[PDB]
Amino acid sequence: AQSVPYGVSQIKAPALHSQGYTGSNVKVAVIDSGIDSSHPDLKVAGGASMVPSETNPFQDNNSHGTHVAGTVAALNNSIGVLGVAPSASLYAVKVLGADGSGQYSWIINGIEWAIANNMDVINMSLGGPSGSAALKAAVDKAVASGVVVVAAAGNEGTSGSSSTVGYPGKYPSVIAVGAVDSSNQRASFSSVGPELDVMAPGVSIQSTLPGNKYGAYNGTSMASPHVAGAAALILSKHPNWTNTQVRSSLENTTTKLGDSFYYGKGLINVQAAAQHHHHHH
Amino acid sequence: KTEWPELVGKSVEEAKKVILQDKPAAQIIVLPVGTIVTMEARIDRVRLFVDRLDNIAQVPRVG
Ligand SMILES: [Ca+2]
Ligand code: NA
Repeated sequence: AQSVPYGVSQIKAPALHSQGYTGSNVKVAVIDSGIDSSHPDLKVAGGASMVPSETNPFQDNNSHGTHVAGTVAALNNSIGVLGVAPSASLYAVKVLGADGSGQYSWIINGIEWAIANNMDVINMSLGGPSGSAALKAAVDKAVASGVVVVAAAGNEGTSGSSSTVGYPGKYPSVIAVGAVDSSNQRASFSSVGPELDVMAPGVSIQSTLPGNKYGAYNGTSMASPHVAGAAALILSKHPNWTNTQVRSSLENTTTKLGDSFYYGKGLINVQAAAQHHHHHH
Repeated sequence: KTEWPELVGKSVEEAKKVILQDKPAAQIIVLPVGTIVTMEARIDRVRLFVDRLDNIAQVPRVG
């Protein structure tokens, strides 16, 4: 039997599934450590590797990209978990090696691949404390070209009144996603700052892991693909909506939680986002 | 202890030694400073970001 992880229910993805919308025909790039395409609860449509020494994007030697991918789009069937957007066209854009790290140029090459291959959504469950002009240019270009770009806000926790959102989440063109638990409490590691945009479940998130496994991970990495998957659900219901509109729909229909420094606009609610008229609940 | 600001500027060797005294089961991974990394939270992990001389270039923290 299939299980629906709590976070998929928490963002109200089942309301879209019951309306008939599951992300079909929406192309989502998971820009990450690869995706294990042999997993029976995933269907990988394509991809490319920008990691010089690991040229196969369908081999995930870390596990992180496969877990992120399952939250976006684990298949709707009688096994494993259910993804937020279980019919989305999933692309493995490998820019991180086995050790979880990549050079900025690899991340930028992956974003450029995603633009060139007409991805509708990018998820980046990744970050670093400094930006670069070239990194900002790549994300800005993806957004200018119509892609919804979503990233983990970072796991730097609080530092007094300073922002701890990392890059590329900290760039205005990118939707920076923090992490809450099942009670809507911010996770203690979740980054903070005026650049924090929305929150999603990021504590004890069950998803796919390489070699036909499943497991619970924590992080703003886990929160980001709830929002990337929600963007795919929205686009499947409103295929002409621009990225501008998808982003505003998510921002404008959150459930407000605490102060925006710690919570941004609050918890995404994809049911409300995918209506024509938007307001907070 | 979950952060080691006093280790910035020290060798990666001293940093590993000190961190393993405070947290003997730590899974230490050494990475180049200025790379981008996965944003999952691992309470057993301490990443050490090093400059090109193998000195610590960023405050080590658990995560
Ligand atoms: Ca399934
Ligand atoms: Na941002």
